Amino acid sequence: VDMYIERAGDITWEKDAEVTGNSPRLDVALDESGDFSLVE
Amino acid sequence: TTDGVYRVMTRLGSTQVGVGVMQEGVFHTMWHVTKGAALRSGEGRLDPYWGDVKQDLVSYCGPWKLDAAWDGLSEVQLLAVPPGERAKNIQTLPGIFKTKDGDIGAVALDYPAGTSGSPILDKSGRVIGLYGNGVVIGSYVSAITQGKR
Repeated sequence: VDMYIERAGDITWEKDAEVTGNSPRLDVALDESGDFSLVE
Repeated sequence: TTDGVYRVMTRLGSTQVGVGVMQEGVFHTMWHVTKGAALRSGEGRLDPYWGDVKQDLVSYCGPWKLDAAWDGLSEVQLLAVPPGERAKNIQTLPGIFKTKDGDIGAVALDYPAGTSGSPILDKSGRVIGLYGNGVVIGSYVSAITQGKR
């Protein structure tokens, strides 16, 4: 299995970007395996 | 070695398993994308240098270089590089992951798994973290995952 990289663009902000998505506030915990889980 | 955002590909055919950022001669991606495997770039080889499973991050060729952070108030842009699609910018106001160790910005954006490692940018164009480690609320929400420089 060969893993390889290919350039896809510059890192730049775009003034005319599509805008979407909400802004949830979530209580979470991060375990030793790097997994986030919800907390109540 | 050029600065930029890159697809991470694997080989019958090829498949995109993730994305990463080249900055200052160092390649940055998420641990779960490569598991630290060596990467080919043209005729050269990139070897892992630093990584951490709990942060879900890995750097190649040198130490982690990205250090900007979300300001907690402003919209940001996910520079998504989905499989088979041109790099594109998606602007959003992050929500927040509240943890016992402090708050982390989070983006409620759900792109294909091969987009993991795509950079999240502030208005100045600095990378404030990478996309692809998160939680489900049925929508996925990604932490804005940043390392330490």
